[PDB]
Amino acid sequence: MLKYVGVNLSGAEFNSRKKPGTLFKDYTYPAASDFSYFAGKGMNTIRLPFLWERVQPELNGPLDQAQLGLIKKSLEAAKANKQYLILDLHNYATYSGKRIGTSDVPAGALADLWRRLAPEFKDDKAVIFGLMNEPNGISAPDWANAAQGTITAIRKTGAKNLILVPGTAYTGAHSWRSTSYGVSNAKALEILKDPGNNLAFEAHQYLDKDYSGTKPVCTSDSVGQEKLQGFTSWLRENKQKGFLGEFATANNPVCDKALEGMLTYMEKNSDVWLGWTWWAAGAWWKPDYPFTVQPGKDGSDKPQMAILSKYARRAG
Repeated sequence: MLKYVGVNLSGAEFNSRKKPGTLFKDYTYPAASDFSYFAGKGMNTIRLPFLWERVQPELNGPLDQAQLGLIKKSLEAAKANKQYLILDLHNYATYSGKRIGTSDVPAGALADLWRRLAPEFKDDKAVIFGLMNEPNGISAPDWANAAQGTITAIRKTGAKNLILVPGTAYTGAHSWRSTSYGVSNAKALEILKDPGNNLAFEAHQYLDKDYSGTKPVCTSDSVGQEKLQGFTSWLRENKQKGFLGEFATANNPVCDKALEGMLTYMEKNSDVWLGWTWWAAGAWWKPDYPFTVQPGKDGSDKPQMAILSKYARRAG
């Protein structure tokens, strides 16, 4: 009874340094056959990272027609495979290195981006709007405010699509109630109003000591379940819905158990969780990269795909 299950198809957000960058050299979009492979593994949802700098080359300026065309090409692959596509603005609350909220990048500039992007997808039932990947270094109240302005902007254009709203502090599920970074995401995001009434809160969760995914280690076989509880609790209290936009475990016995506990957790908490997308797949991950579920050239599954498919087919 979970609605959305799938993967991040990573590639378009690579080498963020190179603006605008060259297609096939600095970044890539996924092949139609990738969409097909994951749909065959029972996954109905693709999160698609792309760069703000690539889609809108000038702040408040018109959209790049070529980059928009590549996004639309990915959508037709998703639609054919009966999949949902999350448009993920993979930008860490920055545009060309400068934070949202500064006089270089005002809050209304993010609102302008989505004001332009939304009506391009307003009919498509397969398109979900992911406002910003992992905001950080901006206070929770200030970020919440920028999220609100963006939401208002999207709904003004007539778009009724699901909006995925992140918090600050890298939108970690573990730290949702914490006051270590100031006013919590929990307290700051209470104020949010959506006139379209189609909102969910995007959280990310990794299982190493510092919850970043820089180490291929899970700290215990149950750490996933424990770190989601504050957020799940919050969603239930507030009659809100949640999404696990990014999460990953390495290929080892302890990590495999932790992944199973986590996916079982979201299944029994499906009253508030709308679903999850794994980090990651895409043709540009190295062989030794611990989190890849991109199939080999021969077409064989990566080790974690076995567990992922089991739970993917349990949903829909």
